[PDB]
Amino acid sequence: MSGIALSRLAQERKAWRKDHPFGFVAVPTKNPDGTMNLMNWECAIPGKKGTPWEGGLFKLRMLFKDDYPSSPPKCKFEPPLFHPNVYPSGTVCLSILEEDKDWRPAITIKQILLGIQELLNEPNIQDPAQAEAYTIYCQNRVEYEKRVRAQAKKFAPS
Amino acid sequence: TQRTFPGCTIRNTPSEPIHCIVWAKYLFNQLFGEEDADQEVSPDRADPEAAWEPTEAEARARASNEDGDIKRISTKEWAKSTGYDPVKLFTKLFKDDIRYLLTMDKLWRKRKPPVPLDWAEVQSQGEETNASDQQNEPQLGLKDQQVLDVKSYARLFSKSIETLRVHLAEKGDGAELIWDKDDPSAMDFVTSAANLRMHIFSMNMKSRFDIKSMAGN
Repeated sequence: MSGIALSRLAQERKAWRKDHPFGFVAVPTKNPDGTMNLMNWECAIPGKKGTPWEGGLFKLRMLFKDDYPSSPPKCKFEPPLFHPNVYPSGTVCLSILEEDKDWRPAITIKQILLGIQELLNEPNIQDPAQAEAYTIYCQNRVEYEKRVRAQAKKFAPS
Repeated sequence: TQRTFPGCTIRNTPSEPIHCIVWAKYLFNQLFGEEDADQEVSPDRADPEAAWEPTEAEARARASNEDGDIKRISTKEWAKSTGYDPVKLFTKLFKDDIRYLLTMDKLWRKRKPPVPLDWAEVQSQGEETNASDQQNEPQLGLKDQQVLDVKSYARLFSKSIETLRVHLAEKGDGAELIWDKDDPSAMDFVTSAANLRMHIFSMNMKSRFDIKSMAGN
């Protein structure tokens, strides 16, 4: 319920503000009147080194609920990216992003963000969120690389 | 940067020796340390060829917000219940688990499938001469660089469990021991477990010193 979630949300920001992976960006939305909405974060994840995603800064929106931290914070890419584990709506799919699956209330936002970056390199073939990407990735790795490479350069901080 | 080790290839088929060692590292943590959900050591019941994919949003006639226990398996519970018995644990991971894993024939269509090893069969070595357990293979050089046999790692694995169990008990209940590379017991455990796991997949065994260097990295 409310209050509880906000207490943990503030804790996450405190921990993240202290220590966080270099290149990763995460901060709650600045609600008008000098306030802040801890239930809505604007995070950004850069491409992992050694991958065709390297160089691109992908931004996503982290949506929180009142059931937090019991409920997982659904993250939607802004805008959605070409990835078989990312729905055209922007909804990212991950085992630890579902309570009934591998999500644990003790999971820090840091672990979630890192997991998303990892997913970019190693796509889950069990979750065909993006039919287009899934098909291309499965039958033509070359054509997939091209689209991913152009994507990184497209979202590259200029 | 270091390469990530996916739980799939760790729990399923570890084609690389280093993977068998990483598996053993998680094994220690899931027995005397921190218990994780994805970083478990037990065979997954939600395997794509067993139950679901499992793709986003479950597919069952039950409450999704009230899962029974499809993804909350805790090997630590069984270990604690058995009082950390070497035989029970050995016959579980190295005899029953891979046997259940063999059910997934889709995993063995090119790679040689694993062979289950029983505690009694390893004690009564039939593959080789069941000579003195103390020392049968005469070698020279670093003692820690001498690759032991399956019997050695089996009994060694059993002995490490003993010292680790009493070590945890000394800390009390609800305690969690973190794995280290300087602790003889913790190192012996990971070394034996890894060697046993790799031996099951017909992979060349490694020495304690060799593993110690990569286990701690």
